[PDB]
Amino acid sequence: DDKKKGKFIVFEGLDRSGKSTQSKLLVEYLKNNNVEVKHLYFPNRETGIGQIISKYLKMENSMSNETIHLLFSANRWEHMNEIKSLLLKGIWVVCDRYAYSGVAYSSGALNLNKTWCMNPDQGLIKPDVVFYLNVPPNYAQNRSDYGEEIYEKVETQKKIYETYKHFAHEDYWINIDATRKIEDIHNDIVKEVTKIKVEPEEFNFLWS
Amino acid sequence: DDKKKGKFIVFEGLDRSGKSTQSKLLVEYLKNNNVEVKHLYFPNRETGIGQIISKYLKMENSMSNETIHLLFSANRWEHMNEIKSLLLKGIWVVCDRYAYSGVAYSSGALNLNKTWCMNPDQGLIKPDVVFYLNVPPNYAQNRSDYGEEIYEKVETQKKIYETYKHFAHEDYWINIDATRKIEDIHNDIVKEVTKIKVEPEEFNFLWS
Ligand SMILES: Nc1ncnc2c1ncn2[C@@H]1O[C@H](COP(=O)(O)OP(=O)(O)O)[C@@H](O)[C@H]1O
Ligand SMILES: Nc1ncnc2c1ncn2[C@@H]1O[C@H](COP(=O)(O)OP(=O)(O)O)[C@@H](O)[C@H]1O
Ligand SMILES: Cc1cn([C@H]2C[C@H](N=[N+]=[N-])[C@@H](COP(=O)(O)O)O2)c(=O)[nH]c1=O
Ligand SMILES: Cc1cn([C@H]2C[C@H](N=[N+]=[N-])[C@@H](COP(=O)(O)O)O2)c(=O)[nH]c1=O
Repeated sequence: DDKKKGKFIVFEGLDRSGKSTQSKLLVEYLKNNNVEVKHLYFPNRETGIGQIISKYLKMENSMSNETIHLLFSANRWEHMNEIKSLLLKGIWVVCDRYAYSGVAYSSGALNLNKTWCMNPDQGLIKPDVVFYLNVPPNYAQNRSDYGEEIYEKVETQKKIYETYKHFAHEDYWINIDATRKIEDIHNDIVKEVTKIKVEPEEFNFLWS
Repeated sequence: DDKKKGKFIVFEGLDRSGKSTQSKLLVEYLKNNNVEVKHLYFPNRETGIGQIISKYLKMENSMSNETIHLLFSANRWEHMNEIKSLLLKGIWVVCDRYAYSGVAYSSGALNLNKTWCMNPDQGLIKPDVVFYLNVPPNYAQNRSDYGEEIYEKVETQKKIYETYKHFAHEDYWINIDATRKIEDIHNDIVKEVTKIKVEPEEFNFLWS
């Protein structure tokens, strides 16, 4: 028996838009209602690949557009095992950033070619739902530690914001106004996650 | 002015089939007839990525099929700059292994999905010609240091040999019997490379 028992939820969004904050809250909420959950995020900067992705973002190095893109996708693929497993077991996975981030950022910030960009992530496990913490490009420039990494320039974030729309109208995509109080965002999130039916199912894969 | 002045030639083939030997010879031959040439090979195991690709082959680590595949492609992309440059300048590039190796090996040894496999290498510079040093899967098991790396098992090489055929009938593909004396292989190679017209041209990209 291999059906998919856990639930896989992804947060997406501009930089400094509260992805962590909201993923932590969703996690603790679920912990509270007795649902085993594992928090992951992407990129995972601890693996070999991650380490390279990391220097790239911190501008400790440079690499061509297509290399870093590929590196990002690879990084997700090295977690498909863990994820299938948790999900097989009934552990929900709350993830922050996934392939959506890949296409969005590469195609927006590095003028890559949307189909080209999706291609390598194609076949990755599809999540049950994506929460897009929607915020205006200039909004987050105020937050905590903005500007400390390669893509954290208003002009660039404006470019990215437009590419996120490439999923904006997709059934699993759930826009969320993220310019509000933390607990307002949190509650919308919960209301939507309760709508969910649990029930073992079959896995689905990007980009269906 | 950006037209492509050098010539780009790729050697392909099973393991221990004399790719190096023949690339060295072609290089020295060209050096002899006053043609600037830069020898490269793939994977390049010196870069960040390379280092990971390396442990993989030496079985010092493991990674999922799709990760290593992606890592291989990425590795080629980090050389598109160097290569375009040499070629722009009129430096010929003799390369040993390219995308053909990628599709061939991943799809054969790791049952990946041919289109999936080609997708990430799509857009890489197309070479002028591929010399496929054709040898039977059991032939090379005798050579120098066979078996010291992950794919060097007759049963696996048999699997790969069949996937190389995925280009076998392509105009740029040039089969070469490689079960012969070194200098016979060398001469066929030269005869074919002389056929070439030099003449600045436009670049072409896989997978056209
Ligand atoms: N709704 C909010 N209102 C005010 N500050 C916030 C809000 N959400 C996040 N922050 C703050 O902004 C910074 C970025 O939040 P974070 O969740 O780390 O963003 P992301 O994970 O999307 O990069 C943090 O210091 C956090 O405390
Ligand atoms: N035509 C040949 N006849 C006999 N031995 C060969 C021939 N070609 C290569 N070898 C030997 O086999 C080994 C593998 O050759 P190499 O060019 O390194 O293969 P590849 O680069 O394709 O892995 C080397 O030790 C080389 O000396
Ligand atoms: C996961 C992923 C992230 N990114 C970018 C988005 C983020 N922008 N910045 N800085 C950065 C990820 O770092 P943070 O998720 O910790 O904010 O990587 C990609 O370009 N492609 C990807 O596939
Ligand atoms: C360039 C490339 C090589 N390979 C394999 C072929 C070779 N098989 N072995 N062992 C190995 C490359 O090492 P050598 O080219 O030095 O023989 O990597 C791939 O699987 N994908 C690739 O994209």
